[PDB]
Amino acid sequence: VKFPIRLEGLAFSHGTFSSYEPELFPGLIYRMVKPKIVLLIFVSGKIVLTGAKQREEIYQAFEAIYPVLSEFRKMSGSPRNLHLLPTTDTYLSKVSDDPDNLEDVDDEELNAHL
DNA sequence: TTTTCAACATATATTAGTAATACTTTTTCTGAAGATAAAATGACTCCATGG
Repeated sequence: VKFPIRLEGLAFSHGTFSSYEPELFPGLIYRMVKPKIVLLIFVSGKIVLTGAKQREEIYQAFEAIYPVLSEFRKMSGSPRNLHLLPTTDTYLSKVSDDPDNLEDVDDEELNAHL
């Protein structure tokens, strides 16, 4: 997010959905059930997000929680559209789903990988 | 020489999927004086044979 984040009050507020342990690991652990993703948090605002099977769920959680990020700040802005890029199944379809299509997608380098 | 850097690296935590092994647990599951008595003491007697 390119701005600092105060975690000590973050979990102290959201620790129902969050956890913060100074000893083990520097940042904060966040638990979101809706959708179900764990959000790994730091001081600088660099946020690592996983525990998701779906690309859309990422921007879902990141989106919904970003107002919590703007909530806790010390002294971008516009989400634009919630979903911009094509869905996941589009890029899954960009590759042949048929189990028997291989030699067509064979890189020809695997012919050299023997 | 010493100090600051740096730097290298490596855990550290998440979320998975396995799969397999090893490893701890847990949960069965058994292998003070004067009555009261108990017994040893002893006499009594039934009852044995024999001259």
